[PDB]
Amino acid sequence: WMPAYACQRPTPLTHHNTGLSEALEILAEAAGFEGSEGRLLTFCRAASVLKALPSPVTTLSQLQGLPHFGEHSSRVVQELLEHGVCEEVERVRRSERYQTMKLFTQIFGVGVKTADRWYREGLRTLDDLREQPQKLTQQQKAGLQHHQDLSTPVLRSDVDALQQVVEEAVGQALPGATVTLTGGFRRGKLQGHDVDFLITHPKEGQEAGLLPRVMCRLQDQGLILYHQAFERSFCIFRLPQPGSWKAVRVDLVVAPVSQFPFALLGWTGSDLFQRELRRFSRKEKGLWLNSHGLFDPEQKTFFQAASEEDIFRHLGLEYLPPEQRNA
DNA sequence: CGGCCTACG
DNA sequence: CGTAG
DNA sequence: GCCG
Ligand SMILES: [Mn+2]
Ligand SMILES: [Mn+2]
Ligand SMILES: [Mn+2]
Ligand SMILES: [Mn+2]
Ligand SMILES: [Mn+2]
Ligand SMILES: [Mn+2]
Ligand SMILES: [Mn+2]
Ligand SMILES: [Mn+2]
Ligand SMILES: [Mn+2]
Repeated sequence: WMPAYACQRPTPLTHHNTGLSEALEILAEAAGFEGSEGRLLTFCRAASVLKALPSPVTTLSQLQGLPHFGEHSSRVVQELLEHGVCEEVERVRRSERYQTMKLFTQIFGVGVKTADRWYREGLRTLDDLREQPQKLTQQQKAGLQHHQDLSTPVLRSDVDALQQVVEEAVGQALPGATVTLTGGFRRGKLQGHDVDFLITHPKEGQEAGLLPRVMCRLQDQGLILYHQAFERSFCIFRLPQPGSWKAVRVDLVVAPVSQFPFALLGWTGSDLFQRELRRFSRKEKGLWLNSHGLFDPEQKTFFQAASEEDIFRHLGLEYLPPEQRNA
């Protein structure tokens, strides 16, 4: 019944098994902190299966036959159903290691390997890092400086204001260029950790050199707190608010129009949906997918797509709109 | 046994 | 390494 | 951790 790849099934934003999926996602995050991407992926995939089910799981029997449920994930669910808590999950939650790794990796510019080195050196708080600025890259310094604002959910009103100023700068940089909201907001999320935008021009090649021109125009309007030929810019914007301002993470991506459906698909996510789609493409169809194209390595040709629908069709998949890609 | 997405900055 | 979805 |  339930397909094994997340790209083969609809996953809505609101689902019926949050308690169970949240517990499995804690274990997935902890697996990542200990350097096991494989265990992280299994726990994420198991959590995602539960998000696609039509009803609450109330009895362990309802897991039988589900993909990515084996002995470990099933026992977590059984303990949650039988007792309301999973001892392993609670032990991870309360551990100093998990809490500190979560704190550090949430900083823009810090991943697991950096966080783990700092943990091993005895560092535990954001003030600990601030007291040792020479150990920070420029990106990390920006992430730490703006950490409180970046921990505030981004709202739709923020998205709408940012889209206007990005459209203004893009139109000043290149007439006819377009701006498309991507990321979680395109999947219907009401909040986010950032705003993602994809920029193109209908005439192939006209977008060459665009992103530096857009960045210069935003900087001159005082809108940029942090950035840095390029085609992806992971920015922090100074977003005006009533009487003040707040820092907001914004990702700006430029693609030629030939690549636009592939970039739109990749940048709309979810992260797990796209990893699963790329895995499906290669392992089941023999085709190589990324945000630039879909390559047949035996004919040595790229699939020409005019839409996301075209890509799903070439992969033999039922089309899913963005709001059903919340894997 | 090994794979686990696949790029850019 | 970091970033992205 | 699960699976091809
Ligand atoms: Mn439902
Ligand atoms: Mn186990
Ligand atoms: Mn028990
Ligand atoms: Mn980080
Ligand atoms: Mn986003
Ligand atoms: Mn490129
Ligand atoms: Mn093995
Ligand atoms: Mn993301
Ligand atoms: Mn293992």
